[PDB]
Amino acid sequence: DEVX
Amino acid sequence: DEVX
Amino acid sequence: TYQYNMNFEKLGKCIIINNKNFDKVTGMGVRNGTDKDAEALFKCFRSLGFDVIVYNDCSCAKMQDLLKKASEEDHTNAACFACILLSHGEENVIYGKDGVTPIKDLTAHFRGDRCKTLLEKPKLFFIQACRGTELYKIPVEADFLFAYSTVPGYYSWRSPGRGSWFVQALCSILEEHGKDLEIMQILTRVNDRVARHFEKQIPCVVSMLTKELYFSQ
Amino acid sequence: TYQYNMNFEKLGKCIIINNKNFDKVTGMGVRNGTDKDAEALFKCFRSLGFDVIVYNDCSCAKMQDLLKKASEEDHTNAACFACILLSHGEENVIYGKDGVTPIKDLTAHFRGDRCKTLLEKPKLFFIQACRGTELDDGIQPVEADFLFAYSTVPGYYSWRSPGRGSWFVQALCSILEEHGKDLEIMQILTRVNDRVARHFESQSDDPHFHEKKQIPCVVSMLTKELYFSQ
Repeated sequence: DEVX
Repeated sequence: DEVX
Repeated sequence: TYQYNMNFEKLGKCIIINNKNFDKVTGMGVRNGTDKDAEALFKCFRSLGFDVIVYNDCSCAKMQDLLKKASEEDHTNAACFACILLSHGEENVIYGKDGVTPIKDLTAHFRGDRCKTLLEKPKLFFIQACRGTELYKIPVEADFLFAYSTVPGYYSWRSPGRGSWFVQALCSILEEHGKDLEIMQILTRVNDRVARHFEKQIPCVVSMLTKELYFSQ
Repeated sequence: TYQYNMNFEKLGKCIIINNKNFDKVTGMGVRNGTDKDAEALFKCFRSLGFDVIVYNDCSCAKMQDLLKKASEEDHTNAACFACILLSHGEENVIYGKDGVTPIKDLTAHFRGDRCKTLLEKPKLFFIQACRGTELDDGIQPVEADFLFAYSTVPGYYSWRSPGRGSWFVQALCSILEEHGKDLEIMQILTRVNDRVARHFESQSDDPHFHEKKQIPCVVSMLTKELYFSQ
């Protein structure tokens, strides 16, 4: 999972 | 009428 | 399953901070009408079932300690928590009799991690003050609901003999539908009633609730 | 009486801005997963009766022009307006491919005195973008008729899954697929707050970004209830  |  | 569980011994604590008179060193004027507001708020929330207490002309140290002590109490038998602020205000802050203090510092004490006995339970904050130009895991920020008297940047109007518009509206709606409407429907009708008074002001609602909220059954 | 009048020729316009790729100089990376979001939303709002238009990899100038051009249209025969922003973000700002622009300036174009043909009609803004840099560790405009559904609380990060899509959009679409025509907007977003809060939990090889949470944030200035059907 990656952050915005 | 007055302001807060 | 889509509503908050209200099957508890108490509905919850309800703190009402009534700041009417401010010290001269702040530069702020007296708030005539706030007494009529607080009384109206006291009756409405007592009808809902809250164990409500009212503190007058609080200082910044008082307000902070007041809500710190409250987050340290045992809320295991409480369905929720509620706080109402009636003072003067600027960009993101609330006034005491001796100056200013951050709202986000008053609510922080109730974060999921900072107050375990209120987890998964709603924390309601109703604020009547101005804003403008100044010269098995669950989230910790969840289950909060803020209901401001005005959006970020504009003024909030108050009448000496009738009291503030937002409070007058809030109590009217709660008096009649406080037991049969969901919290967002009540606050939405408040938005409308306040809007329909100049024909400016418009309340703002910030919700991080995870379920529907009803004050009965 | 207590509901928004939905007896119009059409529901309204639904503008989606799908910014996946950014110029290197901004320091922003590729937003893998956004296409999934864009695709699911595209189908979702079309199913509701919106006339949806998808824009891709927009520039700050382009985003400002689109919305301005939209506010200058005749929305008399429309019941409402919706706009979803999928991009990189920071406190009060949303990214374009060439930089940053204030969200407030993007939504101001639709105030009552600037878009008379949308007065007393609801204006919906769904934003999937970060609003700061804080991590949730976990435990155990001056106008009416606006509504903003942010993917996270101010000052925090907002999560996205490269294969499945962002959490907020995923959740939003599921709830709309099954309950879009029978629940009120605030009922829908409340359920979305709950899904993002419970159903998801992040996993990464980085220990600082492992096992974190997220909670959406709804700001409402609506004056009536909102249902997308009759």
